[PDB]
Amino acid sequence: GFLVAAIQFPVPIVNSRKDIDHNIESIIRTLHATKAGYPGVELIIFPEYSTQGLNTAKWLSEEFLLDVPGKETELYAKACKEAKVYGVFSIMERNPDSNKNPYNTAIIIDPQGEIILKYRKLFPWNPIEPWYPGDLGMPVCEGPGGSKLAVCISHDGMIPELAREAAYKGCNVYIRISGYSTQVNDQWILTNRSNAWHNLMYTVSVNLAGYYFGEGQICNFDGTTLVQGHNPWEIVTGEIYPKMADNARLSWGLENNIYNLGHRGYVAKPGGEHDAGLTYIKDLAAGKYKLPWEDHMKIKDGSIYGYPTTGGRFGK
Amino acid sequence: GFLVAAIQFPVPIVNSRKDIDHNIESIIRTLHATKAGYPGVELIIFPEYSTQGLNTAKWLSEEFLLDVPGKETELYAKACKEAKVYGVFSIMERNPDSNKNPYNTAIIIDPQGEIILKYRKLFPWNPIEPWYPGDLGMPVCEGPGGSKLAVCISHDGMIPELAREAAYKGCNVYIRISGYSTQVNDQWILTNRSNAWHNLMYTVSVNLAGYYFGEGQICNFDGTTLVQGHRNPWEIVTGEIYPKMADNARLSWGLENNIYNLGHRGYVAKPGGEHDAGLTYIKDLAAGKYKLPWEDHMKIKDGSIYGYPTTGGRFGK
Amino acid sequence: GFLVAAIQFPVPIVNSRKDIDHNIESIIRTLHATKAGYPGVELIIFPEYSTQGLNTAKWLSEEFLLDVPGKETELYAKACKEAKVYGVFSIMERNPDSNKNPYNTAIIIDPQGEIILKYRKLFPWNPIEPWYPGDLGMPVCEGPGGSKLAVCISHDGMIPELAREAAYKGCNVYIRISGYSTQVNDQWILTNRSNAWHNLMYTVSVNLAGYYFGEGQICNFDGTTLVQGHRNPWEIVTGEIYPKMADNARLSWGLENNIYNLGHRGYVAKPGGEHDAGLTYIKDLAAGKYKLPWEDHMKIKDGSIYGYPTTGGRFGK
Amino acid sequence: GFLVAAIQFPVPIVNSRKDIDHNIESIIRTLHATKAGYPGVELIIFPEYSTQGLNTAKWLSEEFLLDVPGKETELYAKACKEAKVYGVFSIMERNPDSNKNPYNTAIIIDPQGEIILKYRKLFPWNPIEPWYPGDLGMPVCEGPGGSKLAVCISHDGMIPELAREAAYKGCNVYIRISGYSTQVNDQWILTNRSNAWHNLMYTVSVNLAGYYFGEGQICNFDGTTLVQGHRNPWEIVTGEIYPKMADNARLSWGLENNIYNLGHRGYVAKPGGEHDAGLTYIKDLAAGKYKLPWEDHMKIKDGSIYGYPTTGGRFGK
Amino acid sequence: GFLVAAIQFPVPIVNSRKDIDHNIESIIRTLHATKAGYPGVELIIFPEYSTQGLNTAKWLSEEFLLDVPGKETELYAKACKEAKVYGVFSIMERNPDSNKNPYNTAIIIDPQGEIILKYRKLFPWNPIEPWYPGDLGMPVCEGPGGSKLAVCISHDGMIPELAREAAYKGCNVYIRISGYSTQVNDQWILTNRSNAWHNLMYTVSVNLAGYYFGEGQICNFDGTTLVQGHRNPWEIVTGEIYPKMADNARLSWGLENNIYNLGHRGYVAKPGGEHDAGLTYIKDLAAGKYKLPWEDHMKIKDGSIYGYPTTGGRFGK
Amino acid sequence: GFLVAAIQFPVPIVNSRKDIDHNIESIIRTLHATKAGYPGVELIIFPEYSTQGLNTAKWLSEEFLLDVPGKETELYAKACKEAKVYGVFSIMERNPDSNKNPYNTAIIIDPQGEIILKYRKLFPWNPIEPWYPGDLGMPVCEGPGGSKLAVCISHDGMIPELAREAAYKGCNVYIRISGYSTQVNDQWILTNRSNAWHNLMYTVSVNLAGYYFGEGQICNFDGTTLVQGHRNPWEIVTGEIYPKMADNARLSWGLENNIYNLGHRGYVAKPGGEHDAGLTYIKDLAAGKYKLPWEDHMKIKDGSIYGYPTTGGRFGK
Repeated sequence: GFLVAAIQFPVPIVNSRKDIDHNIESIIRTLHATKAGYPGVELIIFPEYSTQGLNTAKWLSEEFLLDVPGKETELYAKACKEAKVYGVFSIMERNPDSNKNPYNTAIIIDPQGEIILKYRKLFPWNPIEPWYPGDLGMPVCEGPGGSKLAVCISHDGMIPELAREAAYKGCNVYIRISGYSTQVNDQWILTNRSNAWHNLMYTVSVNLAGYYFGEGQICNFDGTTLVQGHNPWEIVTGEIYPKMADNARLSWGLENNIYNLGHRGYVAKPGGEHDAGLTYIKDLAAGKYKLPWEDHMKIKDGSIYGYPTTGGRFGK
Repeated sequence: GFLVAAIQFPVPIVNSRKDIDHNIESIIRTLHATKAGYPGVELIIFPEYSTQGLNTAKWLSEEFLLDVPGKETELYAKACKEAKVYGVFSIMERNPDSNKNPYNTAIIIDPQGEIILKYRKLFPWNPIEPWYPGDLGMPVCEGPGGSKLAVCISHDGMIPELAREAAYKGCNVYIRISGYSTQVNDQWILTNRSNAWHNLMYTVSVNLAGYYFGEGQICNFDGTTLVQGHRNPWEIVTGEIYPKMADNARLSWGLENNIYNLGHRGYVAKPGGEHDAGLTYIKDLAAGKYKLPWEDHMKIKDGSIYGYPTTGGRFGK
Repeated sequence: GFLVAAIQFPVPIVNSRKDIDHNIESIIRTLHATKAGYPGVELIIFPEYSTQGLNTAKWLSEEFLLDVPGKETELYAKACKEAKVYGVFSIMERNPDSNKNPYNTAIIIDPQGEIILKYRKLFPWNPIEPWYPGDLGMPVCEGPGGSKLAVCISHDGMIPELAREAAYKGCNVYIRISGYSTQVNDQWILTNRSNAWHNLMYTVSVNLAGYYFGEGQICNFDGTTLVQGHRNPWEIVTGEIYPKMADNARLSWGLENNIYNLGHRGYVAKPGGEHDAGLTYIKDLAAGKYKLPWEDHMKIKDGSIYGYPTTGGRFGK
Repeated sequence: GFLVAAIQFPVPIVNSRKDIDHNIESIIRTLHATKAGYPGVELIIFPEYSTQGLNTAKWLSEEFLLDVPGKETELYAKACKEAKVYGVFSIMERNPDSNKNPYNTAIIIDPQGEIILKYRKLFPWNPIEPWYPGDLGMPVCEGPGGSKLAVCISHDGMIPELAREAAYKGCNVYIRISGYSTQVNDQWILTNRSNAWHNLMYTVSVNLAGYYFGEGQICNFDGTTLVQGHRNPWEIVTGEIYPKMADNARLSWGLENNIYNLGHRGYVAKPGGEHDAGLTYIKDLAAGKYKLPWEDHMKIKDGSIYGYPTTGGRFGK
Repeated sequence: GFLVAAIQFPVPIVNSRKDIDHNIESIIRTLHATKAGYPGVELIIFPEYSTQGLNTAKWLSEEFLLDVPGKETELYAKACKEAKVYGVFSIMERNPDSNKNPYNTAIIIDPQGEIILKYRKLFPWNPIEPWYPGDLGMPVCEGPGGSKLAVCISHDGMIPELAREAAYKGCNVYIRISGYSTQVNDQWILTNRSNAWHNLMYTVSVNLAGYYFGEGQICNFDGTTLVQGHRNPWEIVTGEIYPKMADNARLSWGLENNIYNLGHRGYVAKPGGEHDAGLTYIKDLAAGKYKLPWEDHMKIKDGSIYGYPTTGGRFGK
Repeated sequence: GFLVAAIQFPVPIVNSRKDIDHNIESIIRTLHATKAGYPGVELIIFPEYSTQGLNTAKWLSEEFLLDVPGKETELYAKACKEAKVYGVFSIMERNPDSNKNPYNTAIIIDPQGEIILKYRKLFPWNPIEPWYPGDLGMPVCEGPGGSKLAVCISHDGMIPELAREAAYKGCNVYIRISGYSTQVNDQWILTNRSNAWHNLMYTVSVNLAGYYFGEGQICNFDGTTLVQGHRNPWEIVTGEIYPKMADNARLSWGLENNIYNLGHRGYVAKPGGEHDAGLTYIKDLAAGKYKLPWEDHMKIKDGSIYGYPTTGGRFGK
C-alpha cells in the first residue's frame, strides 16, 4: 500500500499576515523534513487552522483570508512537487461572493504540484464558527497506493451521514483534518473508529496540538485503531492498504453494512428492499429536516460568541 | 429517571414447540425474579432469539413461528402486568402474507400488559438470515421516567442512519436486543457508543450469552459506556437512566449538538442554516436508487452460501 | 512470602439443611483439591455466603443458621488440619442473644484446625441484609509467610476507616470475602486497590461467582492490581504475597507513608507532628454522635423496601 | 449544574520576587482567557505552587512568602470580579506566629471578589515539605450551581479521612490542587476516584504540569473518571458538574450509601443503627493518641534527608 | 488469506478410556458444527489435553495413552476429510520406546484426511508434567491460503528461541495449543504477542476453558492482538489470516526486520553483516553445555513436589 | 533494593561540537538535580544519542565523534563521583581502527567515577544507522542494591536472544537506552515486558523525548509494567527495584522458570533434562551460518535508501 504521515502541528498565535506567512513556511519546512526522515511516505497531512490559526478577533478580516487557488496554495503545491508527495492543507478561503462569510477549506495536492481535491467544511462548529456552510459537496480524488481520498474538517467527522457520502462516492481512505477536539476528546476517537467501521474504509485523522491541544489517529477499515498519538510535533505514521478496504466491500457478506443499507433483507427478497423506510432521509432529501423539539431549543444562532444573527457578511 | 435491567439470557437448542414454550416460561420466571431482586426496576430487556432460538434448519417452519399478538405474547403481557414492569421481547413472527417469509419482531409491553410498541427488523443479518425486511419503520413509544423508547435488532445497530431515525422521532433511550452478532464483538461495543453519541441519547443493549456468546451494555448520551457485562449467561446488566438529561443536552447544547447541525448547517453565517445537506446518497436512498459504484463486482448478494434459494418467495417451510 | 488461593465459588440455590451440608462438602472438597493442585499454597479463601447461600426468604430461619464454633466449623477445621493450610470461611451465625438477629460471620482457621480469627460483619449491607451489626471489632491474627491477617465482609470493604483499623492493629494482608455485591462491580475493584494503597498492605479479595457474579483480586501494598479474575465460577485467583515488603514500606518510606502522616501531620515544621487531626467527624464518631447534615431528608433508613419490619428485635425466624 | 475548568499550569523557575509577580499576572491572564474561551465557566482552578513555585532553597525566605489577604490576593480578587468567576488559588502564606513556619494555603474567591474559603494544608508532604500543619480545619463554602466546595492540597488527597471530613460538613464538589503528581501518578488517579466514591461527591483535581509533571481529573460521585488530562502544560480539563445529583444520591440511595452506613451500622436489625463504629483508631485519633505498632522502628520521622533541622520552630530565613 | 477457528474446548474429568472416547466424539462433533456455522473456515484448532484431560493420577498409565497414528487419529482424520478442513489435535502419545515416558503430541491433519505435521512437546511444563522431551524438532507444514503452519504446546510458547526456530524454518502462522495457561494468563497474552512480533508471523493460540480458563488469541505479524476470547467454555475465536502479508513484511521491511538482523549485525557498516551474534549462550546451547550461574542453589530441578520419582526411566505405568 | 531514575532527555538539534558540549553539561546538571530531587536514587539513566544527537549528515564526522575513555567521559565520571550515583551514558565512539565506522556505545559509571561497564551496539538499527557492529559482546557488571547490570541500545531490545544472553551472565536488571521509540511505540512497550518475563529479570528502559518522540518504562521480573512515562521531554521515570526478588524467583520457581527450562527440557521424565534444545537455528548461528529461507528475495540489505555506500569501510568522514 502506502505510508501516511499525520502531523500534530502546533499553530501559534496569529496576529497579522506576517504570522500567517511564518506558518506557511513552517508547514513547508515540516513537509520537506518528514519526507527526508521517511523516504517512503506518500501522504502528509496537516490539521485544520494550521495556516492561519484561531484568532477569533481577526480570522474574519481580509488580512487573515486567502484565495484557493492563490499564491500561498501554490507555495504548498511547489513544496509537494519538490518533495514528490501528496499533501493535505487547510486554508480559510475568501468567499468570491462578498455578501457571504468566508469558507473553511481543505485541499489535496499530488506529487506533481496539482490540486486534485478541494472541499469546503459543510458543517461548521457552531455557535463558535462564523464560516459559511460549504457548497462543493463531499468530493473524492485518486491518491497513492490505489487509494480513493476524501477529506472532512473536524466537526464534519461527527456527522456519520458525511462519512457515508465519501464512501458512497468511492472513498476508502477518509482524511479528517482538525483544529480543536478539545473537551471533545473521547468523541474524536470514537467517531474516527465508527466512520471507518460503518463504511469499511480507513480513517486518518489529526488534530492541531498548538502548545498542547491535539491528538492523531489511524483506524483500520474495521474500526480498529492502528496508531494513536498522545504533544506538538508528534508525527503519526502508518501503513495503509486501500485494496484491503476494497476487498472487504466486495467479498464480505455478514458485516457488509454499507451494502445492506440500500439492499435490506436480500435473502428473503432478491435485490433487497430499496426503500430504507426512514422518514428523516426523505425529509432531508426534500430539505425539511425538523426535529420535534426544535421550538424549545436555546442555541439556534451564534449570539453567545459575539456574532450578529442577521446574516450576510460580518467581521470583514 | 428509572432503573433498567438487561438479561444476557441463555437460549438453548430448540428442537420443537415444547422447547419454545419452555423458553417462554423461562423468560417469564426470569422477569418476576429480576423484579423481586431489583424492586426499583421499571424496564426489563431480553435479547433477540430468546423465545425461539436459532435452529437454522427449522426456524422458517410453521412450528417454530408465532403470531404477534397471540397466546405467547399474552403470557408475556400477563407477566409484565403482574410484575409491574416494562418488558422487551423477541418473537419470530408468522408473516400474514403467506407468499412472504416470516419477520424478526421485537415488542415492548407496558406495566398494564399492552403492546405499546411493535417493530420488525428492518435490516436482517444477511446472508445468514432469511427473515423478510421489516415494514413497520422505526416506531417510538413512551416508557418510564419520561423516556421515549425505540428498539432495534442486532444487525440494525450497525446502521447509523437507523439510530438517527429513532432519535428523529423522539427516542432518548435506544434499545438493542441482539441474537448472536458474535465475532463482531468489538464493533458491537463501538456502534452502541456511536449510536448514543451521534444522536444525544442513551443506548441499552444486550446479546444472548447462551452457550457463551453474549455481551451487555448501557451507554450515556455522550457515548460513554456506563455499564458493561462480560460473556456469561444470566448476567444482569442494570443501571440508572436519566432521559431528561439526554433531552436537556438536545435543547441546551450548542457546540456538540450534532443531530441539529445535520439539517441546519452553518447557522451562524447563514440564518437558520443550510437545509440541504449536499449529500448524493441521501437523495438516492429517498428515491430508492441507492447504488454503490462497486456493486457489479460483489461476491455475496444472496444467501446461497447457507443453503437458501435465490429465487425469493416463501421458503424453508 | 506465601502463596494464596481465592476461589470464585458457586453457591447453588439453598432450599433446606440438606443443601447447606452439600455446600459444606463442596467447600471441603475444593480446599483439598486446591492444595493438591497448588502444593505450596498456604491460604485458601472462600467467599461470603458460600456455606448457606442467599435464600432471602429462609436465611433468618433456624434451619439456615449455624453456631460458631459448631459441628460445621469443626469440619472445615478438620479439613484445614488434614490439608495443612489456612482456611477462610463464611457462616451466618445464630445469635446467642435470641432477642437479636443473627450475625454475618467470617473465620480464619490455621493448619492445626483451630479458629484463630472470628469476625462479625460490622457494616451489614443495608437495607437488603437483616444481619445484626457485629460486636467483635476488627481483629487481626498471625498467618503464614510473616503475614498479619484480617478479614472484612463485602460491604465492609467500602468503608476506608475499617481498612485503616485493620492496618492500625498490625494487618499487612487484608482479606475481603464477598457475597453478592453485584452492580457495584467497578467500585469493588476500586476499593480493593484504595484499601491497599491507603494503608500500605496487600488486599486479597474474592466474590461469589455462582451463576456468574464475582471477580477475585490481589492488590500490591501500593494499590496496584497484581491478579484479576473474570466473572466465571470456579475461577481460582492465585498469587505470591510478600508481607515483609509491606512491613518494609511502612518502616522505610517517607513521602507516601500516609498511615503515619495521619497521626503526625507536618512533622518537619512541628517535630512529632500535630497529633490532633483537626477533623470533626472523627471526634463525633468516637463519641457516637456522627450525624450528617442531610439525615432528616433521607428516604431509606430501614429495610421495609425489601419487606423487613422496622420495630427491631428478632424477626424472620 | 455548572461548568468547571482546571488548568495544568506551568510554574517556571522562581528565583526572586520578580518571578512571583510574573506568575501572578500569568495566572490572571489565564483566568481571563479561559473565561473568554469557555463563556459559561463558573469555576476556574489553579494548582498548588502556581504563584510561588518550588524553589526549595528559597521558599522559606521572607521574599518568597505572602499574606492572606495581601496585595497579591487582591489582584486575584479583582480578576475574579472582572471575569465573574469563582477562582481557586495557591499561596505560601507567612505565619502570623513568627516562631512558626509558613502555611501552604489555598483560597477560593467568588465572582464578587471576596475570599469565601481559606484552607491551610493539614498534611504537608513530609519529609520534603517544611510547611506548618494547618489550623483552620477542613472548611466548606457556597459555590456555583448549588455546590458545596472544599479544597485539599496534593498530599491531603491521600488521606481518606480528610475526604470524609469535607463531605461530613456538606461538601459535594471536592477540589484538589496539587504540586506533585509525578511517580505518585497512579495513586493520584486512584485516590481522586476513591475520595469521590466513598463520600458520594464529585472530585475536581489538577496537578502542576510545569515543564512536564502534570495531571488533570474530574470524577463523578460514583468514583468514575469523567475527564482525564495528559502530562502537558496548559491543558485545560473541563466538564459539567451537577452537585444536585450528588445530593440526590446521598438522599435517595440505600445500598450504596456508605457515608451514612459509617455512623449507623446495621440499621435493619437494630433501628437507627449502631452509632459506635467499634474502631480503636477513631477513638485514639480523636484523643490525640494515634500510634502505629511499628512507629519506633520507622526510618523517616523528620526532614533531615532533605537538609531540614529537627528542632522545629521558624527556619529557612 | 483464510479463516481460522480456535475452540476454547471444555475438557471434563477423565477417569477411563470410555471418557477419552467421549472426548474424541465431542471434538469431532464440534469440528463438524464449527464448519457448518462457519462455512468459510479452513483451519479448526483444539487445545492441549482436549482428547485425554489432565487426570494426573492416571495420565501416565497405558489406558490413558494413544498411538500416533492410531484408530483415534484416523477418526479425527475421517472428520477432517468429511468436513474439508485442516484440524489441529492434542494426543498424549505412548512412547514406542517403552523404557521412556509418553510424549505430549500435536498433529495437523489436512482436508484430505492425512497427517501432514507431527510434533512432540519439546519443553514439558516441569515439575508438574512427566512427559518425555520431544525428539521431532519443530516441524513446519503447508496450510490453507499459502500459510506455513507450525505447532507448539502451551509452555513451549514461553520459550522465544522456539518461536524463532519455527520461523527460521518458514512458519508464518504459529499455532499454540494449551492445557493450562492459568495464573500464567498475563504472560500467555504477552508471549503470544511477542512470538508474533519477534518473528514477523501470525500467532493463533487457544487454551482449554474446561471449568473456566481458555483465552483464544489471534495476533498480527507486528504483534498486535486482533481477536481476544474471554474465559468461557465453548467460545469460538475466529478471524481472517493473511499469511502473504507476513511474508511480504519479511521481504520488504528494513527498519524493524529483526529476524534478519540477528544473523546480519550492522550490514550498513559491514556489508552482509557480522554473522557471529557474539552470544555465549548460543554457543553453549548448540553444544549442549547451557548452564546458568545459579543452578547449584536452585530448589526445583526434579518432579518430587508433584510426587514423581527422580531417577527417570518409565514410570506412572 | 534501590531507587532508579530514567530521564526522558530531550535531544537538541546538534550542529557543532559546542552543541555536544552543551548536551554534556545539560546531562551533568540533570544528574546533580535528580540526586538533589531524589536523595535515595542510586541509578540515573540517560538515553541513546543524548550526548551527540541524530544529525545524520554530520554524525559520522570526526567533530561529532568521541573516545571512550576521553575528557568527555571523565566529566560524566566527575559528576557521578560527586553525586555518588551510578550513571548510564551514550557516546558515539570513534573506532580505534581508522578503516572502520564508529561504534554506538553505552557506559555505566559507578559512584567512584570508574567505568565499570562498556558496551558497543551489537545490533545497529539498519538500514538507517551506519554504526559498526559491536565487538564487546553483552557485558554484565555489579550495580547498586545487589543488582547485576547490563545495558542494551534501542534496537538491541527487539532481539530476545540478546536479553537471554545478559541474564545468562547474571543480569537481574536489564537497561535499554534508546533514540527513537517512535512508530515503534507499541513494540517498544511489548519487548521491554517480554525481555523481563522471558529471563526473570527487571527491565529499565528509556527513550529520548526530544521534540516529542519517547517514553520510559520499568518492568517487574514477571513482565509486568510497574511505571510508565508519557511522550514529554524531561519526564523522570522512577521506581524501587528489588534485584534480590528476581534472584529468588530464579532460585525458587519451578513451573514458570523458563530460563532454566531452555537447557533442561523435560527434566521430570529425563533427570537433568535433554541438554540439546533440538533447534537448527541455534546450531547454525553458533557456527556463523544463520540463513533464512527467503533471504535471496529480500529488498533492503544495505543503507543506500538513506544514502550510505554499499561496499563498507569508513564513510561519512
